[PDB]
Amino acid sequence: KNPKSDKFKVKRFHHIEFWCGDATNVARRFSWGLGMRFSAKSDLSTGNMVHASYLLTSGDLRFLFTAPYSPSLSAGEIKPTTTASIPSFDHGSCRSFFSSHGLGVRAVAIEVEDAESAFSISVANGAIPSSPPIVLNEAVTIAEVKLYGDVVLRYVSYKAEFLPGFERVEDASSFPLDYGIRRLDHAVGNVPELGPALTYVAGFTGFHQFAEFESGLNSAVLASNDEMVLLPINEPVHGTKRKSQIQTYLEHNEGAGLQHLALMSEDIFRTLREMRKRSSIGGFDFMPSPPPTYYQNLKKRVGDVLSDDQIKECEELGILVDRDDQGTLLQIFTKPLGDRPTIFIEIIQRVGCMMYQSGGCGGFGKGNFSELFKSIEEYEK
Amino acid sequence: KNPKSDKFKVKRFHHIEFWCGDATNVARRFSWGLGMRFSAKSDLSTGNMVHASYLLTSGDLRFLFTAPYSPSLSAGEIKPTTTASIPSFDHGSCRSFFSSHGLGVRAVAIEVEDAESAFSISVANGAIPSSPPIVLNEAVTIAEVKLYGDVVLRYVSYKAEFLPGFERVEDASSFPLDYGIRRLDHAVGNVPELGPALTYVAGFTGFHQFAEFESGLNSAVLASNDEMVLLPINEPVHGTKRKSQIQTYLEHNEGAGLQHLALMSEDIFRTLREMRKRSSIGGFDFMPSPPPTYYQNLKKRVGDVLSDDQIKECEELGILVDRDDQGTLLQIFTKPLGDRPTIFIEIIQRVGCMMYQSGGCGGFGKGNFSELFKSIEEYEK
Ligand SMILES: O=C1CCCC(O)=C1C(=O)c1nc(Cl)c(Cl)c(NCc2ccc(Cl)cc2)c1Cl
Ligand SMILES: O=C1CCCC(O)=C1C(=O)c1nc(Cl)c(Cl)c(NCc2ccc(Cl)cc2)c1Cl
Ligand SMILES: [Co+2]
Ligand SMILES: [Co+2]
Repeated sequence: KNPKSDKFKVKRFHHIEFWCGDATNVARRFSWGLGMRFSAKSDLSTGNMVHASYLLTSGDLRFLFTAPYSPSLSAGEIKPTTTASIPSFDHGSCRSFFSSHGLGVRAVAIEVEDAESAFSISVANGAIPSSPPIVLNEAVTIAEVKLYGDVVLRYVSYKAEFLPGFERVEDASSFPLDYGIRRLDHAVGNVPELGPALTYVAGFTGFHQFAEFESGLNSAVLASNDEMVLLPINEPVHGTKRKSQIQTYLEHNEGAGLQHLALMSEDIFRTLREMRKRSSIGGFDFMPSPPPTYYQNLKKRVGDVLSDDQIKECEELGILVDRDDQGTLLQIFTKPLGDRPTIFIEIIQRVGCMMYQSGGCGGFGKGNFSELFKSIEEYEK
Repeated sequence: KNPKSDKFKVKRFHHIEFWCGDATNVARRFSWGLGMRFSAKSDLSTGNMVHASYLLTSGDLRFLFTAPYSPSLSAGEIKPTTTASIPSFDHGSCRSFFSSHGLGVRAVAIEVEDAESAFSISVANGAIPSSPPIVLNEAVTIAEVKLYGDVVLRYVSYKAEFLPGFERVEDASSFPLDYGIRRLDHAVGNVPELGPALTYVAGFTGFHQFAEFESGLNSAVLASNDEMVLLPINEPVHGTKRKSQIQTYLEHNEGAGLQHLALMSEDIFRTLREMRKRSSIGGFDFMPSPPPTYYQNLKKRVGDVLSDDQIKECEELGILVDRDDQGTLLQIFTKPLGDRPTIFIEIIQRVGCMMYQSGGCGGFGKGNFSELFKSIEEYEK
């Protein structure tokens, strides 16, 4: 059931912003590891004395990496005279965030019709304001409200190229890497208590619960009207034999925050071949593959969607497969992106639900919790 | 003149330690950019609840990348019960260093006969103590004194594998990259005042001035007995037309610190081909090449050391060449390693002074200051 209750007009995911200690090194690592091109910058070379910000793009996916300079470079500025291109940025907030949480997502940014209206309606409906609407060069409006922990939901609206004051990167510095990633599918938060987190976010957005369908967690998914903005949230389940990985996250992250970004690929086999080639030469590692038990049982579950060749190809690459009543989900998880066992990435591809493809086709992998387990009965095999 | 006045027995450079916000992303970037292998780790997976530390090696060169975890993970420990593998590490010092200076070198580590003696003799001769000698698993002794700014000179001595509590990285995670880099040749500091810095360091080490031979700086080089540990120091020259790049460093770094690491290659042409291939796909950028004027004048200066083919090969790769009275220096500089215009890397190869090659053969490039200038008379050509 989709009541289409959005309290303001939401379009799509726009960008994800990581707060870093050194934006250059994280951005270069991510560019090589994920096959994203350097597309825009805002830094000393563009007159920004406040923060260094580098944008990576792959298809529609935009990753922004930002770090503070010495405050001394901008100590004479005030907000009316700032050279920062992102006016919500604050040196102290960014250093506090990074020392508390380590490398991670500060902003989940969605494009909206009118960022000033979205902010006003959000706060009127319970959103905790984080940064008020500011109009950038009479062209772009940006506003921020708290989402969970120290993560903000960022509204961006365009009258009519990333943000004013960002410069397009020169082609010599912009190598056209591409491993097939095309857009952000969903962004997932970990919280101590799911109920209060859902009531808060659904309260100020009007996002509705996206329907799903005893290891670690309870979750629920909030969705915009066309279900293209998807925001799952997890809480830990305590008292289990194996300690909840949500609780481990909360401990190492110093509380709630963004757990994973799921990135849609136009060809998950090519994406995984390319990413795995680079795992040990600067890119990303992947979680341990499920046993061949798992793939020996995939024929009985998705043998009508994937050929015998394509399922064995899944086993080469360690890809997981799940199915709901509308479509099929191919998915795989990286190891944590940084020092702490906190944020990681999911690569996904969805098949089915063609009308364009409707959002969330195939779900989020809930059936794989039982199936992985089942599959680990190989120790008795 | 080499008075061989070392106040304690010094062997060679041992490692360089970077203090980072996220050690994983810097280490992976550096590994790919410089062709260094992941060789050892100390982190949560090895029981270290305090800091994440990753070691990269190429030949004899050792780069260590360290970042703090949340203090909460280790809040119950005391120094007698610490799980840190580097006992000098302190969360507050590391966060303070990184917020002040950005990504950069915290420790220049040299191997000595007896780290406890080196510490005691150093401090008896004016060294400011930073971390007292500590014996690690009755096998390794480590001690630290202040060098300049917040950089420490670290003494390491071995009774008889990097440090106790570090684990060798599994071969699957350890790809054998190698672009030809083999050892640290010299490590250079920038200070506001050269005189007091030299008197201090030469005062507690007994290092002697290594002989050299109006753009930016004055410098001098301190050297151990066999001149294999080489520590140049620069100060700005004020009142010039072009602002001193040493002063720019001091401003962006929030004071004195390490300016560059010079890494010896066994084949600088191969190293530069390999590094430049990767500049735009996650590796390192290089400073702008000198004009073809410069290479059109290299035949008259080093045409007896490099063939016409090898000099044109220098012009392809942007390599600089200098010569003193003992040998020839091939050198090239990266752009800054991180967000701030502070630390960068030099790649070098030295030819001559064979007896083994004596240290500092060919100097440090002082003649290239005049020659670059001269060469930029092409705007009138
Ligand atoms: O869990 C949910 C519920 C909310 C919706 C959502 O999108 C997801 C997933 O995407 C998902 N689904 C599956 Cl089936 C598994 Cl097994 C997952 N975690 C494995 C994993 C654990 C730790 C590390 Cl460090 C890396 C990987 C994840 Cl995170
Ligand atoms: O200067 C000294 C004197 C002390 C001994 C020493 O080892 C060096 C050099 O190695 C050196 N020699 C030369 Cl000839 C040049 Cl032009 C240099 N700087 C260019 C450069 C400037 C800014 C950035 Cl960001 C990158 C590069 C350097 Cl740093
Ligand atoms: Co997911
Ligand atoms: Co040098």
